[PDB]
Amino acid sequence: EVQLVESGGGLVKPGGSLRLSCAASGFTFSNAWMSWVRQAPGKGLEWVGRIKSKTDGGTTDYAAPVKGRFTISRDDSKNTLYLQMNSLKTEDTAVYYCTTGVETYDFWSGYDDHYYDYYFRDVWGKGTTVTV
Amino acid sequence: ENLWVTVYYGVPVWKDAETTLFCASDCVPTDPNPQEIHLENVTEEFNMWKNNMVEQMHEDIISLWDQSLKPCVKLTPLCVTLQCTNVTNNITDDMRGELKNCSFNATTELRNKRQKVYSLFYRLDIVPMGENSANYRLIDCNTSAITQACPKVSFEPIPIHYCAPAGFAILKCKDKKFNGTGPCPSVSTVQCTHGIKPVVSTQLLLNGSLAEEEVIIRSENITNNAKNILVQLNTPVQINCTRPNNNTVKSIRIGPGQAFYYTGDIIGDIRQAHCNVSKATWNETLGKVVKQLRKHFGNNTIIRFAQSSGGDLEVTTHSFNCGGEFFYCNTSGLFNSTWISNNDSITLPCRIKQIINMWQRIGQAMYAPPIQGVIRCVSNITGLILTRDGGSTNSTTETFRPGGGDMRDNWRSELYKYKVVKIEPLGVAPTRC
Amino acid sequence: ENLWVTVYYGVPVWKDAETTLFCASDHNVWATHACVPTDPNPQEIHLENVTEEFNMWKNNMVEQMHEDIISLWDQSLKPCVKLTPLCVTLQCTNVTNNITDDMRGELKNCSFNATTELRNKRQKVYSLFYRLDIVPMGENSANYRLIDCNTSAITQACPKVSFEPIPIHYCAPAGFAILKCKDKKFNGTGPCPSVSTVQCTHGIKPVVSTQLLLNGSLAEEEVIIRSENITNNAKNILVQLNTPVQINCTRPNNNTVKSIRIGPGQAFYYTGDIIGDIRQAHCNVSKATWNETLGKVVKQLRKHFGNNTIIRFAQSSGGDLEVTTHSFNCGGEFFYCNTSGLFNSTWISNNDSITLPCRIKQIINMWQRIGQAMYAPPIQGVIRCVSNITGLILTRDGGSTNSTTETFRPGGGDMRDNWRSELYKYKVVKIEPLGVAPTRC
Amino acid sequence: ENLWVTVYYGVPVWKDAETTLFCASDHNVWATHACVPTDPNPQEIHLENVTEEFNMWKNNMVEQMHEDIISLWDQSLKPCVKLTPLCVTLQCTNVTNNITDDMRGELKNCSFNATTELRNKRQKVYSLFYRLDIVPMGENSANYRLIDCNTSAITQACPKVSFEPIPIHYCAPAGFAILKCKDKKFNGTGPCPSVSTVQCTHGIKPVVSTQLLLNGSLAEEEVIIRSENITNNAKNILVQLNTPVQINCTRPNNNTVKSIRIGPGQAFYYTGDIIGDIRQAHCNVSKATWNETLGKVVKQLRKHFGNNTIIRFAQSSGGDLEVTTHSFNCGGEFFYCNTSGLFNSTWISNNDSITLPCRIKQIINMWQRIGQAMYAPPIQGVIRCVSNITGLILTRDGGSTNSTTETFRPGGGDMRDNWRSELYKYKVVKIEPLGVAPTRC
Amino acid sequence: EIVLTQSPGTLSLSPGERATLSCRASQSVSSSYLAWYQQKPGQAPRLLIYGASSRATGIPDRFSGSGSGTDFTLTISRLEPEDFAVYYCQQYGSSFTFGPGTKVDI
Amino acid sequence: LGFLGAAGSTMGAASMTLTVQARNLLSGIKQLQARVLAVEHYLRDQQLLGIWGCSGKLICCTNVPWNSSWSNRNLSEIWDNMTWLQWDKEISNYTQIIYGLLEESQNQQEKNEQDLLA
Amino acid sequence: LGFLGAAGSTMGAASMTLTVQARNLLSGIKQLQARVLAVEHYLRDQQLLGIWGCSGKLICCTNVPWNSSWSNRNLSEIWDNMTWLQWDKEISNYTQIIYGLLEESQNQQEKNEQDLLA
Amino acid sequence: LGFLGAAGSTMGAASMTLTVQARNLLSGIKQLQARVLAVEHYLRDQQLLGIWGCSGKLICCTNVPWNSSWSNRNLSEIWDNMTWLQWDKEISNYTQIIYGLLEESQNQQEKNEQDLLA
Ligand SMILES: *[C@@H]1O[C@H](CO)[C@@H](O[C@@H]2O[C@H](CO)[C@@H](O[C@@H]3O[C@H](CO[C@H]4O[C@H](CO[C@H]5O[C@H](CO)[C@@H](O)[C@H](O)[C@@H]5O)[C@@H](O)[C@H](O[C@H]5O[C@H](CO)[C@@H](O)[C@H](O)[C@@H]5O)[C@@H]4O)[C@@H](O)[C@H](O[C@H]4O[C@H](CO)[C@@H](O)[C@H](O)[C@@H]4O)[C@@H]3O)[C@H](O)[C@H]2NC(C)=O)[C@H](O)[C@H]1NC(C)=O
Ligand SMILES: *[C@@H]1O[C@H](CO)[C@@H](O)[C@H](O)[C@H]1NC(C)=O
Ligand SMILES: *[C@@H]1O[C@H](CO)[C@@H](O)[C@H](O)[C@H]1NC(C)=O
Ligand SMILES: *[C@@H]1O[C@H](CO)[C@@H](O)[C@H](O)[C@H]1NC(C)=O
Ligand SMILES: *[C@]1(*)O[C@H](CO)[C@@H](O)[C@H](O)[C@H]1NC(C)=O
Repeated sequence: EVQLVESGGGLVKPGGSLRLSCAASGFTFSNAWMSWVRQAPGKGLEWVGRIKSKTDGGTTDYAAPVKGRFTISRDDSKNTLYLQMNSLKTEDTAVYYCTTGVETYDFWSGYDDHYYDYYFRDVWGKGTTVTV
Repeated sequence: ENLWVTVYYGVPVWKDAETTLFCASDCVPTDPNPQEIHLENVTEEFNMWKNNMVEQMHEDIISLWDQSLKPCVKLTPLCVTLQCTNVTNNITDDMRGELKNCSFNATTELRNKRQKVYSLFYRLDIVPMGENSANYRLIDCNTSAITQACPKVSFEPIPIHYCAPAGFAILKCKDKKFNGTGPCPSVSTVQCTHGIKPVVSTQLLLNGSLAEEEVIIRSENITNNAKNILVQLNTPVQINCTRPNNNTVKSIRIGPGQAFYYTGDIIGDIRQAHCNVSKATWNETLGKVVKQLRKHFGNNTIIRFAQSSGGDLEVTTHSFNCGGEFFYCNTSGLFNSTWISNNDSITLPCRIKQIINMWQRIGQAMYAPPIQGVIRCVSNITGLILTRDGGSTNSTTETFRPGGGDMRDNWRSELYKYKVVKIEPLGVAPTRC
Repeated sequence: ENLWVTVYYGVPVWKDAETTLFCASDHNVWATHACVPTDPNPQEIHLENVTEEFNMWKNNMVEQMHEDIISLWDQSLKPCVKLTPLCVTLQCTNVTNNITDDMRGELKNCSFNATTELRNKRQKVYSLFYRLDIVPMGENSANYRLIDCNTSAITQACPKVSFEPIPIHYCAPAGFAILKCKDKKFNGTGPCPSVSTVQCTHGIKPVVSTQLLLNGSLAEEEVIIRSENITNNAKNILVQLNTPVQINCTRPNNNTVKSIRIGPGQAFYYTGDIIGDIRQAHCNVSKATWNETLGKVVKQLRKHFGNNTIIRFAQSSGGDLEVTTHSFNCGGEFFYCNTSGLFNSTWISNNDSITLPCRIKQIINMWQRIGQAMYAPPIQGVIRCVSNITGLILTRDGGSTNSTTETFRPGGGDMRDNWRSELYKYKVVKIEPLGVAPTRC
Repeated sequence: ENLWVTVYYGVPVWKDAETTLFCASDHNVWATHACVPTDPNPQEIHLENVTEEFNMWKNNMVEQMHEDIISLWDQSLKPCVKLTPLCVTLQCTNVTNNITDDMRGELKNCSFNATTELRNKRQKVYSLFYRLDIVPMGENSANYRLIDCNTSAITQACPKVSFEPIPIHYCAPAGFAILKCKDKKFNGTGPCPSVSTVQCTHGIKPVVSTQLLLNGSLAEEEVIIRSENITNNAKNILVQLNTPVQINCTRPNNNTVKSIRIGPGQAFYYTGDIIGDIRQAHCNVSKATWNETLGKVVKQLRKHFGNNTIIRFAQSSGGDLEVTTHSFNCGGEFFYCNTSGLFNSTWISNNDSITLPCRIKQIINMWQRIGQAMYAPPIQGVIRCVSNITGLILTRDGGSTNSTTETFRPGGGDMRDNWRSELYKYKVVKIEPLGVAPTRC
Repeated sequence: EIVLTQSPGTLSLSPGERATLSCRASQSVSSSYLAWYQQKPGQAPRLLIYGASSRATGIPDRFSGSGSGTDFTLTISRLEPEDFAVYYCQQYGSSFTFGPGTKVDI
Repeated sequence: LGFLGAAGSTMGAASMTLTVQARNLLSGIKQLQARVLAVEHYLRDQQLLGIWGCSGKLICCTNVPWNSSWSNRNLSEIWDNMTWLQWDKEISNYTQIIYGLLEESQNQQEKNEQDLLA
Repeated sequence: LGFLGAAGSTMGAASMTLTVQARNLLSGIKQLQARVLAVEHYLRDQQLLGIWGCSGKLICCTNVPWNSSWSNRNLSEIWDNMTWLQWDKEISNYTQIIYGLLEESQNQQEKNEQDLLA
Repeated sequence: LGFLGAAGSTMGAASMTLTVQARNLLSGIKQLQARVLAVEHYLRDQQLLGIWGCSGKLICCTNVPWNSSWSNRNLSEIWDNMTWLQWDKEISNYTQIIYGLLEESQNQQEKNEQDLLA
């Protein structure tokens, strides 16, 4: 089912910590690299960070406002992601979305490979919130 | 006075030997005259399980089987992700989940094109590849290629005769009470064996030789648990098998002169294939088997016929070929009784597989194309294979159940009458001269 | 006083038999290395006054030859490339480069995407094909496919192997002998008054042809007409000439041959551009020789057919090209030539030349089966074929009124006839050295 | 004297003859099941005063061994996985894992698109190849392919079948016998004064090598030099040592073997990770048993050539790696070792180890033919083999300056020499027991 | 971090009109890294076009993009009621730095 | 003459060429199969001669007399007026009677008599 | 009776059928192997009969005595009261020796002696 | 001496071991071809001896005298000093004739003479 599981809800204080989590079957890690995006009400989308899948290594890149103490990790068992948040800031009053995409190939032959359909579908969660 | 060495040539003396035999049919043509030579007053000690004709038949049938599949279409191009749902044609309660209506993308004669093909498959030929239970594959695509073409080539058990090579002879035992429990007192010489129908089965012996005087039991070691017991009946049991579904056979090309056959829509309501064994006949048959078991096992006791214990379907249920399709029929109604020392049919439900693994090996696979219309089988149960339970409480109440699915045990029941001997015409003896 | 049975071993006695003959010779498809060189000495036992009965059409020696030639082809075609990857849409029109009127529509310039050594790369390849080898796809205006992609794969490149008809000798196994007929007028049936024996036959060139038999044994004296049933229509009339007719065939086009890889060591050869103007392939048959030769055939037909009969020769009936034209191999190339100018006359009771146009074909089935196909690789440059017409395969038109004016036309659709024509001289016999005769002792 | 012809049957007389031989054994590529096991019952005649002349070079027993082993390789590798589906472009980078300078650039991590169990889906593996297995395209830094994908398809898997050079014995058919030389100084230069006979030869290990003959029969007494024509520099010189030299070879890298499935039951094995650091493969020849041992080759050269002559041992000439280096099979993996440290010194008439670097190829052309190729499978863990240097294959250079400075180099790409060096003791003869003689009767 | 400034910000067109959208950055990244999304109010955004011109599945044929150095664009040839959404420009240069968002109104 | 040279000769003359015929009875898979069959046929005839007491010898004398029924002729003709091809074709319907008689009347009984001479 | 018809009978009776088991002793690779094996078997016995001076014979009287070690003997016991299958089994172990000394007692002890008398 | 042990021995002594050689002339695809060769070779020599009237003999006697053209040596030496390998080499040329004369004067001639005396 191309639908990520939503989690990471609940009430926290800035003087504390919050852990967000997400993801689902079908669009598994072996076929996908995943990222977090956030959006404050009245604002556009902001990238938080991205983590690569197991095979190619897994190095994670982050946006400046979330570097150092707001990290991203990959589970590798249940196909889930985590986003760690601490010492919440006023710019963190945003909806946090889980999102990634799978490039799917379907080859018509086991000989030449230029006779192939191709599909590129992105999946998004609905988004959780940070109670700064 | 004394005796002097005399050399005699043409002396009728036999030695145990292993050689190749000529395979003759209706291979080379069979000589119409068996040329049986006068039953003679000799005693010949020989047995089964230590014989070589069985092993040679096993190797010969494998080679012939493969030779008929080599010049046929590989289905490798069809090992693609399949998508499907249940078949919705007034499916009975006993057929729920047995059929799936699957689509796939087939290749064409031209590299550039595709066909959207729908076909029906039996459940046992399909594996869930997970990623949502709507993405399944054919069961043998992760092993060697599945082969199918040549629908024109039958699976019929055309009789094979084994003929001695020059310098050799085949001895034939005519003892009506013959068993492996000692020598045969009634031996004739033949040039060729009778024809043996190479019928494939893993449980019941169909269309074989019949015992003539009584039901008899043969085994390598009847007191062990590690050996199978071959029971030969003297009264064939009629069994009627059918698949009452008015099918469709369709054909597409998957490549340059490469045809593929598949099951199309089924006309009418979907019903389960089944076998019918006459109940009274089966009851009499078992009673006779029991009377014979009581001669080898403790007598004056109670014995049981139990369900098979489990394993791959090939050996847990009754596997056989008929029509040109394979059946895997449940025998629970045949082996569910105990025996005390003091129009009415048995219905056996069946499963069907289109993709077949062979004789206890996994280096190949084959797909049986479907037959157009309704198939019906009538056959003679001439024997039965039993396996003895590995011990019992208080060493009593012996229990037997089906087992012994290895192919060699089927030929042991046909080749038991024959031995191969080498002729050694040169002998020395003493005379005055 | 009476006679006793006595045994003689080494008796010169014959019985009819069928056995396996050895292939003997003096790489190729036919003249392979797995064939035994013959003894160079012509060890005939010469003629003796023996009058053995033997014939054609019931003779299994020819049938064995037929089977061996086909099996050898399969052995040579199998361990080579497959052209399945070329069953693609071909985009072509009748693009010309000074092509003459007679050749309009004979060639098409096809662009297609072939596979290559690596899976991830593609070729852009132009190939010039003969028209007979491609067909419209979906009956569109500029979409073609190779003619045999809807049957089994076309399998051939391997230009290194020759198809030249190097002669094959047949040798009997010990205990057997071959009886050779030296009767210059021998028919295909009845006794041969002059019989000599050999262990090995002369070499017979396995020339594959149709209606005109090329490069075979020539009659020693007279034109001989041999048939299983000369008065029937179901049998062919096989005519052996006593003079060769010289025929010169050519494809006067300086063709370039290019190649690409389809896959891992899988080479494909194709016709590229052609240097010079394009002209139609053709065969030149000397006219005077042909007219005298045909007249001899007519006089001989009148010895089996009736007197004061007009004999006329018509062209072939049509149908598959393979049974309508003169089909032969030359240098590995395959010609399908018309015979319309050879059989167009009526014969009365009482440096000129004939030009026969040809239509060259690259993909053939070769025999009488359509379960395979092969692509003949192109040959670089200009090809010139020189050969001897040795005989004809004729068929009679069935149906007549008042027994007048019988019509004949070329036949020869089967290949067996090509070898029946050269094995009429031989019979296989088993020797039975053990005999019994009465005597005194 | 009225003497009378007679005939004796069972006369012990030989003729030179060429016949086929039986394979006698004592899965595996060489000692296949289609080889006859024999009893441990060698037999001889307790050498009598028989003088026979035979030689090497023209000994057809060598040719039979060469052709017969090719026929085993060509069948042993048929039921294996074709690697055609792996002829894809590769994206390769350097491996960066504690690599010594001598191995810098020797390994490449390549990432390729492999087919899988399903035909419509594909996967991306990450395997390590040796630089010698890969050829660049387009002068790119990131576009590579396997070395033999532009020639015959690479075929190889079957890791379960051993390449170990298990010995094979040759046996003559009844009516034939094999003569065996027991001279200590036997050469092909004339007769062997002391001979015996066998029905079966001793076992010969079909060891594959190109410069140093490994694991063979050692000379009994003295180093002996044999050649077809010692004067002709186009001929090879086979030098048999009378003392073995121990050579220790290794690939000191704890490689992990990974496996993916390419297709329908078609497995592929590929070096997938290297535990520990990266070091160069190498061979060790003790100086102590090489520097003096070589002097015995020199002592013999001084009898074939003039004495008081200066000679030099130079490295190989170059060209194909397979004929430049010490090629050999070690544990199933193919090595191409440099010999420069073994053949550098010069000689005049008046402990330490020698370490030589080795490179490894997985994709090789196993024989001199180029119509086949194989990818030797990877071996799990670290491989070590110890073998005996039995002899050298040397090439003398040509030219002449003041009749001195004869230079010798390791070399020769032909493997016939590897059997000539052991089959030199045997000749095949035919027995013709029917003899005719004068007598009185 | 590529800095995007969507030039229209406030586009207003009747359904059936062409919504030409534009975004600009001073950093030079290959056109492969251009991406546009569509966000309906109250919903998570969805990808329309990635790689400047390549289209995501489930997207109408009226959607097409292009770009190179600084000037990147999205064309919606005819607006339908379902397309009145905020559009975003993404420059996936190792960081998916997005622009402010362009609202398309009636 | 050579092999089969005597085929057109009369039986009498042809009896002197028995060795040219005998010498020519003995010399991919077809090459091997054909070679093996030539050997098998040779051996079958040699065994039969051995059974009748005709091993080695080209010409035998036996202890089986000729039933008159098998012929309408006499030593005037069988030998001077006919060839072996003509001859064999007229008695092919007695071949297995004669061979059977020789097996029984030659070595099967003659060698019993030889033991009785001890 | 036919092939092996007398196999179970008295040795002295079975001697009357020696031509019966002789006549039919000698009549895709697995078939060619049978054809070749039958020939080698046949010839190995003929080779041995050749060495012993039994070429072409059913019964041979040799020049070598019978060592009691092999049987307690009553001519009735051996020939009238036992079958060939039974005999061969009693004398099975010794065999090889009989064949061995017999060929050593023949030929070089017979034909050389013959030449000394020419 | 073993098989071929006499090859270096004087013809006289070597002629006394004829059975060691005679004994050993009989026993993927190549091994079958090799067996067929051994058989055909054996049979060709046996056939020739049979034709010459030496079936079953290791040592022959003839009626064909020795013309001196074939050799120039004493009857004693061609037995006391020479070995068989070197003899065969002295008479190699001319061997394909002795066989011719030997065969013509033997069975096809002697057997005709024998019938004329019955
Ligand atoms: C072996 O197989 C693998 C696949 O398993 C294959 O890798 C693919 O190769 C093809 C061909 O080179 C690539 O296809 C081209 O990609 C162009 C750029 O696409 C970009 O966007 C991709 C997705 O990122 C988006 O989505 C995510 C999720 O929503 C989001 O987080 C991001 O922000 C962003 O919106 C991205 O994966 C891709 O990056 C890879 O590819 C580029 C180019 O190769 C490379 O430089 C990168 O290093 C990285 O590997 C890229 O950023 C695209 O413009 C181009 O479109 C043309 O072709 C299509 C048809 O194919 C036309 O429709 C279109 O009009 C254009 O003409 C094309 O789609 C594909 O992206 C690769 N996939 C992956 C995962 O790498 C290997 O090449 C195969 N062979 C080898 C040698 O191993
Ligand atoms: C002789 O021949 C006649 C007919 O062949 C037959 O009836 C009779 O039995 C024969 N007698 C002999 C001697 O076999
Ligand atoms: C042979 O017998 C026939 C009669 O049966 C007789 O006519 C003929 O002349 C005889 N031949 C001779 C001369 O013996
Ligand atoms: C053998 O014959 C003798 C005759 O004296 C007899 O005493 C002995 O018991 C017999 N033994 C047998 C039956 O072998
Ligand atoms: C001896 O035989 C030789 C064979 O070449 C022959 O030339 C020579 O004349 C012979 N002498 C006689 C008298 O036969």
